[PDB]
Amino acid sequence: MNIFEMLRIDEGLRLKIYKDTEGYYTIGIGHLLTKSPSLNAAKSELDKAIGRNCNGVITKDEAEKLFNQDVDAAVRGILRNAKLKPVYDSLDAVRRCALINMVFQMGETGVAGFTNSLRMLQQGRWDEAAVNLAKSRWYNQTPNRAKRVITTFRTGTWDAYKNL
Repeated sequence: MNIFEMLRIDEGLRLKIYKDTEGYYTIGIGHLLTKSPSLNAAKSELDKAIGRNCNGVITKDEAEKLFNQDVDAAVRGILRNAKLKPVYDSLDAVRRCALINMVFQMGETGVAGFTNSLRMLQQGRWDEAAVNLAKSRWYNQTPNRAKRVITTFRTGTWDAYKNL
């Protein structure tokens, strides 16, 4: 299992604009297009992002290309971030994927706000951190996915996804 497979499980693949659980316009593998209500604003962002007139629809290849970009950008964002970098550096390879997953979903800034959990992860206090991470809107709003990520941080294995 790797970061791409992990996120492909959590986000799914959709080739037509769709709304995410928060109600935002998304396409492909969890690629947020805009927080704006306008489907039109969404279609424009899409064409801008693909470099073609997509008319709200894209090919598998295009979705995978966006995915590669988003993952790369998530990783680089963590590495550039003063709060995130030290945590990342302190984790094993599986747990690193779990932090990338959170960043992909909620952005650098949002994850950077998990001050207390970050601190626990850095100190390698797995169980404590799992319990703190669950006390979030994040967990309450998308509990199945959050549980998967949380279990990854707790155990350091891919058990949560080995099911899936």
